[PDB]
Amino acid sequence: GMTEYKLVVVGAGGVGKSALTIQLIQNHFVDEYDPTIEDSYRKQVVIDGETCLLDILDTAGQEEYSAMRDQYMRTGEGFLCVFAINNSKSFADINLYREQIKRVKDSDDVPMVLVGNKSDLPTRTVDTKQAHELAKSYGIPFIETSAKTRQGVEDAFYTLVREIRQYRMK
Amino acid sequence: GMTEYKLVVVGAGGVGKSALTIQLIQNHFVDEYDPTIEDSYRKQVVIDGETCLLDILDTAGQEEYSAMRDQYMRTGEGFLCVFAINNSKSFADINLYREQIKRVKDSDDVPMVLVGNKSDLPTRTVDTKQAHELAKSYGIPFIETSAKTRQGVEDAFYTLVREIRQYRMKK
Ligand SMILES: Nc1nc2c(ncn2[C@@H]2O[C@H](COP(=O)(O)OP(=O)(O)O)[C@@H](O)[C@H]2O)c(=O)[nH]1
Ligand SMILES: Nc1nc2c(ncn2[C@@H]2O[C@H](COP(=O)(O)OP(=O)(O)O)[C@@H](O)[C@H]2O)c(=O)[nH]1
Ligand SMILES: [Mg+2]
Ligand SMILES: [Mg+2]
Ligand SMILES: [Mg+2]
Repeated sequence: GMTEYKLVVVGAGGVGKSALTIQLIQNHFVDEYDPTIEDSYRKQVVIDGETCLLDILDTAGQEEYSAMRDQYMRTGEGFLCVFAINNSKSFADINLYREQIKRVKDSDDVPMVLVGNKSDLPTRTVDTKQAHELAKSYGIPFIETSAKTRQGVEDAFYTLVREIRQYRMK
Repeated sequence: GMTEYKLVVVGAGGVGKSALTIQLIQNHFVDEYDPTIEDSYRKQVVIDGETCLLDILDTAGQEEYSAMRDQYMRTGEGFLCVFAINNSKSFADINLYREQIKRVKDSDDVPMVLVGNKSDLPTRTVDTKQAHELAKSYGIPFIETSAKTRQGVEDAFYTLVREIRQYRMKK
């Protein structure tokens, strides 16, 4: 068969979790997408010559209980912590999502990537230096993305897979 | 005699560790204070009817080794983990400081309080809900402070003393 990589996309509402996931899977930018819908996506891809399966959960952060969500949070191999560069509250939210991940995984060290989405916008409230500093303090990579222009979308998910690969080394 | 509560004030540079400590000890707000200076302060206070002595170290987070810092870190009874409400990087820094305290104390459970300083400022990057959520996940109290207005200053140090008191109660 093929190696599976279970990825979970987390972050504040409206950062672009769905738009980044739909861009990667379906090669389309959603101008509007139901903020309450939480779906899983499977995509066969080639990363550094490895034919592999991506099993991605696009979380919605809803109160409603979900057996599938519980599974992905506990068995998730890598997490994409997404914030919007024009939403300071979402950047501050990252540390909560990291604490939530640490809780659901029962681990201080989880493969994860910091994603600074909406890089296409000319007005920023979170600069690249602030974002790099946060990622450096966690010891994780930082990828600037735009679901609209496709900039860094593939890079964000592939770098996360590369982070999981690093943990699988011994 | 007077019981001695050894407190250590930690957090990112520029959050207001020195300004909170100088406000509590000297009743003055510093607009600027040497970021490299690390000093200890002793103050006699009455907390819930207990006349006691506060032995506070205002850390500077310098790489330079300090014998005094090492002793306050290892023997410190309670820690004030300070962030600035207009500095998101400092809020994210809290987990590193909490991990540093855990390492030097060689304990998963250390009395500590989360301090959200600069409450006087009208522009925030870290809201009260986010701060309460972080403190809830650690299981420690959260106190909003302002070294400028004196709001929550006494409350932050007194709550920390109350946290040490809780740990000193028979299991
Ligand atoms: N300009 C811009 N808008 C984006 C980008 N990503 C998402 N959006 C928009 O932001 C809104 C929220 O996106 P959505 O994917 O639903 O966010 P979610 O709640 O995190 O899943 C939508 O109107 C998207 O079209 C981006 O990179 N640039
Ligand atoms: N507005 C405001 N400024 C503060 C407050 N506390 C500290 N500052 C300012 O923040 C800067 C850094 O404070 P300082 O105590 O030196 O930070 P430290 O490096 O953590 O010790 C100085 O300009 C202080 O006057 C506060 O409560 N409100
Ligand atoms: Mg969504
Ligand atoms: Mg899209
Ligand atoms: Mg200082």
